[PDB]
Amino acid sequence: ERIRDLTSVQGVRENSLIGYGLVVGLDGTGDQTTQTPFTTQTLNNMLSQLGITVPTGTNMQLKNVAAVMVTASYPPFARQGQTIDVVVSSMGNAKSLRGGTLLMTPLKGVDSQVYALAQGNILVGGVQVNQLNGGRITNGAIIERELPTQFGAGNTINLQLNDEDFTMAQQITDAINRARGYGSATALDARTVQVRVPSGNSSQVRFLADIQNMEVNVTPQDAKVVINSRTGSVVMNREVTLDSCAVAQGNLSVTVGGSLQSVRSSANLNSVVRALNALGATPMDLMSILQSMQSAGCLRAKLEII
Amino acid sequence: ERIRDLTSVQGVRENSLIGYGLVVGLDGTGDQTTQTPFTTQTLNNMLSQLGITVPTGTNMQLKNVAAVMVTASYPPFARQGQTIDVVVSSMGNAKSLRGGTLLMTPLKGVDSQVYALAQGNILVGGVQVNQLNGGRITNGAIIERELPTQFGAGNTINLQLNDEDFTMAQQITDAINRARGYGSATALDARTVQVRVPSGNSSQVRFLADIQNMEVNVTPQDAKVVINSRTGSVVMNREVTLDSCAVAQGNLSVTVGGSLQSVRSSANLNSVVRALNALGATPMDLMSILQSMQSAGCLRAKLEII
Amino acid sequence: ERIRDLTSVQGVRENSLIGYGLVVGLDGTGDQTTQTPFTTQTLNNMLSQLGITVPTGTNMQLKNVAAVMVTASYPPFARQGQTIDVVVSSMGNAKSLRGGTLLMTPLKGVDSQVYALAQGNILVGGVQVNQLNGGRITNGAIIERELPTQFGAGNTINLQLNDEDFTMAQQITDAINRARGYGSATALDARTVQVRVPSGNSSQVRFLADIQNMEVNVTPQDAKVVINSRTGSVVMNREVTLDSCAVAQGNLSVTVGGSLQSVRSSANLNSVVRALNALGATPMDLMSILQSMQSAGCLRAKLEII
Amino acid sequence: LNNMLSQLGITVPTGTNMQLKNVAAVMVTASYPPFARQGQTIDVVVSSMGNAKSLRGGTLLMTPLKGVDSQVYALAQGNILVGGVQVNQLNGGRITNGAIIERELPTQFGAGN
Amino acid sequence: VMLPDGTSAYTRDGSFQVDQNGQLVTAGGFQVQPAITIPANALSITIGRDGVVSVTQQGQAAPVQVGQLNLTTFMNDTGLESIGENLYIETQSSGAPNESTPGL
Amino acid sequence: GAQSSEQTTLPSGLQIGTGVRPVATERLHSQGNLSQTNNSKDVAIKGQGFFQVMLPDGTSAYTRDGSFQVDQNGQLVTAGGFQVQPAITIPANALSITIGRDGV
Amino acid sequence: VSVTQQGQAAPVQVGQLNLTTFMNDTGLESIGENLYIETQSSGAPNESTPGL
Amino acid sequence: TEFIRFSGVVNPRTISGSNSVPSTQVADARIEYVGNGYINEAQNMGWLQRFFLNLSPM
Amino acid sequence: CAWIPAKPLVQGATTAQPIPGPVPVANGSIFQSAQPI
Repeated sequence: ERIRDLTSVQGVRENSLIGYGLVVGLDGTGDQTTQTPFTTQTLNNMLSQLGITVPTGTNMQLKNVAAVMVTASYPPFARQGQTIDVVVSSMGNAKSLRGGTLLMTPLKGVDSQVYALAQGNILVGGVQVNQLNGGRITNGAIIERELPTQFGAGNTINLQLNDEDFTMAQQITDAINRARGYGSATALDARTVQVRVPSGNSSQVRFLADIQNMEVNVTPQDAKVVINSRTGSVVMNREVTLDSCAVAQGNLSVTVGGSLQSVRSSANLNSVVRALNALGATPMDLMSILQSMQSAGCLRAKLEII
Repeated sequence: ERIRDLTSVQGVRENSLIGYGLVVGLDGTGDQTTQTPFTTQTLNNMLSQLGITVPTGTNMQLKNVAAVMVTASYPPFARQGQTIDVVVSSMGNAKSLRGGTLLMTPLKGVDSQVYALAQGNILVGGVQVNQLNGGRITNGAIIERELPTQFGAGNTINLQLNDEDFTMAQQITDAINRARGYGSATALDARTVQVRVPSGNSSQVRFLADIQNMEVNVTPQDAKVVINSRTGSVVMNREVTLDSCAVAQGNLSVTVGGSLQSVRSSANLNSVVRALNALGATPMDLMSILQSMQSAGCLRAKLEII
Repeated sequence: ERIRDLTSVQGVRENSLIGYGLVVGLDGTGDQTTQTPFTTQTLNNMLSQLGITVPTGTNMQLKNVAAVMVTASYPPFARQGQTIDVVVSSMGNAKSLRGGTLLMTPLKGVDSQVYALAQGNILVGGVQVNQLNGGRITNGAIIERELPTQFGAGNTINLQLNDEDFTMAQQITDAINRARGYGSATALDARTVQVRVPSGNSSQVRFLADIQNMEVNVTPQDAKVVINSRTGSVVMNREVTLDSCAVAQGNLSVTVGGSLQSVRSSANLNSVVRALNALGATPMDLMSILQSMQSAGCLRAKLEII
Repeated sequence: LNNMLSQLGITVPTGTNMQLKNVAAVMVTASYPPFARQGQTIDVVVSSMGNAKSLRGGTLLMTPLKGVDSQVYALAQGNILVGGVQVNQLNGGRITNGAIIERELPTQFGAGN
Repeated sequence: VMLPDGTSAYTRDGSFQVDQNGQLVTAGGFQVQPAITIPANALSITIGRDGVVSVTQQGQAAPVQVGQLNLTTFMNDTGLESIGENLYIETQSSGAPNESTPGL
Repeated sequence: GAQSSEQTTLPSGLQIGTGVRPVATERLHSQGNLSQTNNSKDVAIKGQGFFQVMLPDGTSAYTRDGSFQVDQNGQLVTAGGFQVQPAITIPANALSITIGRDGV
Repeated sequence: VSVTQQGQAAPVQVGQLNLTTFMNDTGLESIGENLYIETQSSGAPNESTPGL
Repeated sequence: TEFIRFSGVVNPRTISGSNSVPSTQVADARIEYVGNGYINEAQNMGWLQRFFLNLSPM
Repeated sequence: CAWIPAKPLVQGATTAQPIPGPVPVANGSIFQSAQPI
């Protein structure tokens, strides 16, 4: 496995930008201005800024516009002239945003600073119906501000591991040391590996490029089972093992001769799957069976509800 | 069994983060603002922060947003730039969160400190219907704060055993001592094993990586039986044994010649299962039979209701 | 891959222009002036400017005009006499803008300065119905102002990479150095490459023209999976790999013998696709399966909800 | 719910409708195991308290688990799992590893003979 | 009258009311147009025969002009489509509404 | 509306209709005309205003009927044990109770 | 739809009673009980709030 | 002129909605509403009357 | 006289300065005890 696929650099980080905007067009299906006062107020503000002052007391019952929230992912090392994708979601009671246009919405960070400007055309999917109150604009946002970074300064860079593991950190450190000079990397904890790099942005970039594509074997992580209970999904790791036990579940019985089916000990995932299948049951029954089995032991893995 | 599969490190620990947020889009099916005052108030607060001040007296009857609670699992050794998965659950009367977007909700710990920022798109399952008021966002939360830790300091590390057992602790200590130098580990109780490690984060990480993947045999844990009584599940350990007895249950009789079926003594799980199956009964009847049998003896295991 | 296809120049940048205007004709289907006060007010302003002063108290119930917002993309190095395309979107309750005409709307930037003048005929598409409240005018806007630029000044030019990557920056720098003289380029971060160019607009233009068409190989980017959840789309990178695991999903079972289908380890995209297809399921079920699998591991890629 | 909102930073006016149906007040019970460590996790049982119809796919939010001495001994948060004519109990669920211990009980083990 | 849909209806009835926010609604909570807001301290209300509505504030010795209540004439009264609730709505048979102060 | 031909418009389409639903029953609040009972335990009002009363459940109702009484415990009741808000208790030792126009 | 409680002088909103409209009203088939069910000739039901 | 001064300690959880908190919810409530000018001077007792009030028997 | 020195029945300070609390132990847990009484 590549270092880039399971590790992230300390200085490289994403940010969240949020903003308010309006979508025009829509062939009707827009917000009901009677129940969405902010839409009309924002439209009046935009008109006044453009040079049109609508009297305060007016009907202003329009249906071709919808108040929306635009969310964007400020990428690491964002440049002033670059563009990013944005997601536009209806705010009021708009029926749909099929062919709407987002108009010059400022995208700000958590500090209330304008970091981007988003404007463009919304694209939405045209019994599993698509979401017509949420669309995506590709390259719809242009960056405006650049975040200062410490990259290139200092002599140590921290590689951060997703799903921290002491064995994973040790393997990464060993691979880095073997590829580079002696003492090039050192694990600080189960999730952080400090790598010594020469001073200079170019040198650090070259070192990171060399390190990222390195091949490191992935050791057995852990015996983990995931039960959704909301999407009816059960997933088992390759490391899961089953201890010998007997399980009885409602309406389930030996094929043949009755309830209390026996579960043979299984050391590998194939054996575990075969035994569970022999203990015939739907995924919903399997979730309860697994919960009870883990409670009683006989299940050498940790099960988590997602 | 691997040490990692049945033991946890003292310094490695998870935390719970909770926060409040809003979901936009949803193609309707949002909260009824009339019955959910906090949704409209939070939306007005967000609008005012963004720069729009809606008059206090207004209709504000929107249906494309839903007030939600976002829960996250702060992982051990969490880094500032890393991302974690979050779970979004409807708070008011929202019908569904099919294609909603979570907007910049701060995830705080039990100390009321902002530890993460969550924003992204909700994913929900598309007669066993899926949960449409609860979704998951993968990498939807970005960490903001890092918890100080004592890892790397001192010379002793405590391995904590799930489902404490004196035999398990002794086996773990013996395996650690055999693998490493003499006196490397010492059991402090049925659940804690203190291991001596050299000072230094790198040395401790290497020692923990070596220890975690060690193979340790699992001795017989205990004769335990688990009865759900809510999911109709019965599970028996491999160590359960049955003493000779006679059981009579409603509508149950000898196949053949009447009630009061005999239960032969069974030393192993296979014999216990065969005898119980011969005493033909559904799992619901089996639960009562097991309760009465344990009350009268004749059942060399402890039964727990889950 | 060409440098132009994956990099943008520092000085070259687009801008967003917005303006308000009116569309005439439409064979009816225009805004309802009763519910759209700004349309009548703007029409009266235009008439007064042209030399006709309509009394304040009048019916003015017209249906051949629609108030619209016009959006344009100010291109880099825009010249005074050049023309750009514009997008016109209905603002009020207009039914359609089939054959309308946009009349002399000023397009202004975020600084409230008139940067273009837009006027022309709207073109709109003539069960998937087209958007009749949004049209496009080709060459409908003529530029009026020119943005000052620093291009041609200094000796360094920054190439900005879309989807920043340390390996990508290193490859671009190496290609530039190999093509040009030694030390011609230097990577400053994962997204910026500083290139030394001779002083002078003509020399810089020649250098940029030479650099842009250069051929640079694209190294493996990352194992990324994209799930829409709104358009029912799932996309997997060529770098995605699948770890051995067992997955059970509602109504899904082994073809044959029941639930808990086994997923063989797959190193390449073809193997991953074949294994997932063997684990037969629709895209909606596949999204949940992928989420649970990634949560449990067994999926050597990062999945993002779009 | 109002107390939680106020703690998070939202103060709902005292006089309001607040007629919600996506939440249920529950009691969470846990078994503090012997020699419990600070970082370990335990299973919890969540039972409906009011008139909730079901807790099929609910989420338990940061409930403090206290002993008979009124001391917070654990923190429970997670997703409830409930069984999907013998119908299952839909007002009672179990969370595996849903509670993280916070306090450790002193013991005399290792002392004496 | 402005219907909760936002569309405009037209009623020839004056059995008006004042709601909790003080507006002139008409026997069913339908807001009249243009909006007329009675101040909370007003003690008496009169509608001048020309259509001017002015209330008597407390303490102040002057019936301040709070609004102008204007009528609407249609070229074709007969073509109005009745939707019940003593309301009529515009259809292209009646013609466009011509809103004017009473008398004019 | 509903044009029949390309040039005709068919004014005043056919509508049948139903019903005479009573939309409301309003309660005209005018000033009642006073009369002399020559009794101290009756107080009447001139103008707006109601007497507030704690109904046995704690919820405050209103009555424009100052036919008060005195109960065993000194409190002020209104024809059924309706205890005035705020609480005022009448001691037994006072002789004449006067309630001035300023309400004290 | 909203309800009024004993004392509370503000009607706590309790629900919304939506309507479902079909492309073809007549294509529906009857099943008795004054009930129609959606058929291939009726078109999928369009949920809406009343009055819109 | 009139000076209205307030001082106290407010718990940052009784603040409701539009950044408003009743004075009854503020601890250490110090409220002053004072005036100046001859209008305020006319409301002072006077030295001799004050002396008689504080010293004169009965 | 009203100027004679007097001691109000509510004697002592009417204010209490909140205690900052205890510095957290770097045990890896966000939760921190408060010295149970």
